[PDB]
Amino acid sequence: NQYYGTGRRKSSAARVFIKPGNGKIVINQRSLEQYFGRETARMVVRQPLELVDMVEKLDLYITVKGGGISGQAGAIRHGITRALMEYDESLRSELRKAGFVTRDARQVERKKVGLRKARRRPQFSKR
Amino acid sequence: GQKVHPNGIRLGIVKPWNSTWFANTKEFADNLDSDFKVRQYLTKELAKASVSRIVIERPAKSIRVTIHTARPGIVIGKKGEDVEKLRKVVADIAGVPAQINIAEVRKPELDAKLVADSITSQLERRVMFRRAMKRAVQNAMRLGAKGIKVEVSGRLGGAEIARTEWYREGRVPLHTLRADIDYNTSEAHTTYGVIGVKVWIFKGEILGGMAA
Amino acid sequence: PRRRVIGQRKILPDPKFGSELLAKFVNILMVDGKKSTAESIVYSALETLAQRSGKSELEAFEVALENVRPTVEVKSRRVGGSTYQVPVEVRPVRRNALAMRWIVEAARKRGDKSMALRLANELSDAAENKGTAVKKREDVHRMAEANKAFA
Amino acid sequence: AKQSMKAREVKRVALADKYFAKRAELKAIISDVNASDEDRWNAVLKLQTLPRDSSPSRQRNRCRQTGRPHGFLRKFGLSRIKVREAAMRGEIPGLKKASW
Amino acid sequence: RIRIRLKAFDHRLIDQATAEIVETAKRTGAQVRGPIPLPTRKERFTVLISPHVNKDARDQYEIRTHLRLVDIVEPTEKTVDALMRLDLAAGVDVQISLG
Amino acid sequence: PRSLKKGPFIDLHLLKKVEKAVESGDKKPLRTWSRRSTIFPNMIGLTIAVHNGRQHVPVFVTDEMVGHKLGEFAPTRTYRGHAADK
RNA sequence: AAACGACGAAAACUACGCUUUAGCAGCUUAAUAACCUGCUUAGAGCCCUCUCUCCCUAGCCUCCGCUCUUAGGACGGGGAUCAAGAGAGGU
RNA sequence: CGCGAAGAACCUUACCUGGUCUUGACAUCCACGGAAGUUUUCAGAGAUGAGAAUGUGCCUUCGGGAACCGUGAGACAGGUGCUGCAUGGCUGUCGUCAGCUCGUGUUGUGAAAUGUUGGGUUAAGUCCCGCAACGAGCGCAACCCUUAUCCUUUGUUGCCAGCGGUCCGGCCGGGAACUCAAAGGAGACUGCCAGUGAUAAACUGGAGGAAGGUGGGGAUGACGUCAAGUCAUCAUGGCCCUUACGACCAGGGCUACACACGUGCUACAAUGGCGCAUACAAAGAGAAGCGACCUCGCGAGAGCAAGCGGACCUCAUAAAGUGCGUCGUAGUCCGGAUUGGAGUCUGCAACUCGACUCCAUGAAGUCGGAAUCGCUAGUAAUCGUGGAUCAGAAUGCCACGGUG
Repeated sequence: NQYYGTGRRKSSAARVFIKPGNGKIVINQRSLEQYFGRETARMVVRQPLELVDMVEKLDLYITVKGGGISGQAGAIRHGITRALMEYDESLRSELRKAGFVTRDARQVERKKVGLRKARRRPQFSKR
Repeated sequence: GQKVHPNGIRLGIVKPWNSTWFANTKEFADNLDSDFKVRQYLTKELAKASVSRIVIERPAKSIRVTIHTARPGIVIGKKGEDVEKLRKVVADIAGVPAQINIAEVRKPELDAKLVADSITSQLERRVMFRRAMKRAVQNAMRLGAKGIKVEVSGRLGGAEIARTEWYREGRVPLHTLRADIDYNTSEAHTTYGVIGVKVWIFKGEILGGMAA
Repeated sequence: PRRRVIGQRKILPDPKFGSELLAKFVNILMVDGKKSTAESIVYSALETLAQRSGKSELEAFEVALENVRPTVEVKSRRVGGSTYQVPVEVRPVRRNALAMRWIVEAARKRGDKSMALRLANELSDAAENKGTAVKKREDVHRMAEANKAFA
Repeated sequence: AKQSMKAREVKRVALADKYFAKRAELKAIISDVNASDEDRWNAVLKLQTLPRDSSPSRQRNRCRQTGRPHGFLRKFGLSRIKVREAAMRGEIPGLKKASW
Repeated sequence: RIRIRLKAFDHRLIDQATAEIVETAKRTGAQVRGPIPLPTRKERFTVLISPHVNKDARDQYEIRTHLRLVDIVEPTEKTVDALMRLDLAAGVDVQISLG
Repeated sequence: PRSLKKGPFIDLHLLKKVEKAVESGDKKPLRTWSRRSTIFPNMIGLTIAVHNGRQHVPVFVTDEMVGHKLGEFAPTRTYRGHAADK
């Protein structure tokens, strides 16, 4: 009956459950050493926990899908932020100050017609 | 190019389609080929009759073309014989049996296709384009249309250099997508080339979108 | 640029240490959006030169960077072939960025064993005021007094 | 397009459909590796015996209404200009301006 | 055992179709699992509307197809009589799967 | 190149000309518009007036050429000189 | 080089056509008017058509294809035609 | 100037060299003889010249009709022949700049002016104030499409909070909270709190919110200018030929010997290629089409093929990265351009003229002169994939994403 919070960054969905169990982390039937590649993702998926004292206070059974490594990290961060906010109702101010509640709405821009990229245009003919 | 066609910019919002059916592109090409054939046959046949529009539905192993016209009596005929006469040809062209519906259009001078029609006939019978367009726009304004815009281009009055004249009354909000901007085209084949005619008729602001 | 006075976008929190200046330095160093390789190289050079110097890592980086952070540069707001050059004192916001840009430009100038070793020498000698970035800074500073008729 | 060009399409498609029965059952012998070279060579020479435009590869895709080689859509069966005209006039069901 | 799939160009003509089929199934039978939607498909087309040399005048056209599925509610013989009725309004493709 | 499954490709009318040339009496060159027909040892010695676009050019067939198309020994466009070689 | 534009004072597609009133609207200092009008309410005299009001018959089918077949139906064929009339429409 | 051409071996294809036709390849009017049609022999590069075994199809009073061909013409058919300086339609540019006009009134005899200027303000003729101006239309915005949060309706092919077993696999019983599916709503509206300003408009900061001044993108492109581009998508007025500018076929050319220009790609190397493990996406396609698995293959692939009109099955272990060695600034384990040998797939047929695969060969280059191009945030760069026409043919085009 434990509640949880959901988080998305660009195109990835991560939902993380909160239980009283102290510091049992497994990210979609994996661990941080499994879903790794750079310390930045590991640091950013623990910032709400590393905020005051929640580093080893409640377990994290999240499973995340979609997006890339940074997208999954951001989704997990937003999910744990929302879960902590719903669990405590007093860490919301600290999370807003740290900029974790505000979900990053930025996504990839569409490719325009006539342009080689979203905004990059073909080189002008030397004129 | 300056203006996009005002129908296919609001077909998904306020305007209805002229062809309602489904395909999985196994038969989509032949379905539109059949629709094009029946539309051109109907246009070539009902020349004297003022046909407003042609909507086509294609249910399973059958079709239903609901012609909308201003004067349905000519197409109907005595005891409804002409429709039966011209139904078999459509049925055999489309393969599946047909069931032609005919709908009378109230206010025949307020339809875009109807107002774009017979001005080409006036030009063919040598009626001055300026007075013809003025009469058309004033009649449309009198009948109840909130805005009318008529453009005529190409070899006007049998001159040496073609131009583009236009008249406008009321308001014609071409940019908004919440109004009836019924628009149709027509061409006249005169003795010195071809004359293009365009008509925009704004009737009202349809609040709520599709399905009233 | 004309009517809008922009603010500033927040930088990465620098998970290893927490230095926004270090985050700016690694963002300048990285190219083609390949953060992982650039961060690994800068961390390796980070460790090598810190253990070569002996002092604290960041406490030595700051003193090596403040020793080639320029003070006054030369610009030219003239149109046409003829140009007049005016000295402008750099603000602290742009000072660190220009110093880091000079450091990373001078880094890719030695044929060492690896990019980390290329970074390490020219990063460590900045504390002792040697290398290429300091060499170009001590001439940029002279450019200001070369012709200071208009300022 | 040209009247002769349009007639070429139907003349090619008719002979391709008529000879489709022979073409497949004749290339089957060639495709079958478990066969003698004496019959493989006979099949190869017999395929060049029928008229040339008798294959689906020897026909183009001119639009039905007008006729245009360059520019075509298989799903709609017409060239780009005719497809655009039909879409703007509403002859193509469920076709509007894409904007995502 | 039996399922009905509905393909539509627009959701307006398919929501009413689903309502009609579920009310017919409620009249003849009960225990409906509700019409379940499926991921719609969006086929795109790029048409250069210029009839001559201009590779800057492009139009983006889209065909949307929405899928609805209705499963068994009560497998009997009377419940098939009211579902094998005449086809609905043109524009909705109905596929009947049995097994 | 062509797959070895189908083997060499020659024209149907070409085989009759080749057979008539060897059996019997070859004095006039074999006139063929076909250039995609592979060369065979039966044609060795015989003259082939291969069409290239303007007029048939004579080619004398030897044992060296066997696995090459007959149209290889037939230039498509005449080259004299790019710098106005008069 | 060149490029002007004056008359449905040829109401000209013919809705059966022609009437009064009922109110909106342009006309205006202001309330009528001529109407510029698209409808709404009323009567049809009438050029027109259809079911008709004649008689006979019970002609009546509909589920299971067809066979006397049941509750019930708004259900039902032939023939020359009208005096006036009960309703629908206008090729 | 990677333009029409979203993809030329014959097809497309018009041009050329060769051959044929004169009511024609493609219609209507016709007089006949046979329904057609199905295999086929030769000449021939084919176009078409002959020759056969044949079919003796369904229709009333039967001088018949569908319908099919052959002969003879006549109007006619035909043109990608020209005239975009006759045009219709469509499109590019200024420019998604913000202006362009009208009704009434007023001012000046009159061309004309006010309105539209002036003050703040803005993304803006957006608003306010003042003023012979008062209002309106085309216009800047909004309504339209996508996405950013939440609620509800309905859970298979989509998910596993809780339980049971296990072949430890969502496996299926089961569970309809969730990730998600696609419908309707709530939601951001300068709304509020202070300061500023002319007691306004409006601006600056912030308590709240996923969001702050248009939240982020797309569609929407006025009056008009450029005799702007298309009479070769199509239509159209004259002009031009009807034994030829028209009609059919075979082979070549659009892809070409001394060059210049334009738009892209590979790169230059130790940020790197190399050998072996290993994760992270989305959007689309599939019926003579996508094509699982097994086996031969160093390889493109080949026999076998199940499933799939597709949330089920495929295309299709995404790359960058990440782990470990290896290469030490080198004619380099760098670049794969050229060239020789032999093949694999699709196509009557790749010599002119596709691509993939092996072996070897290893051009330059070693950061580029004047002068220049795009981009202000998930944007520039860097990596991979899908899709359009398509028998095959992208380093192009059109979109998803990873990192950034």
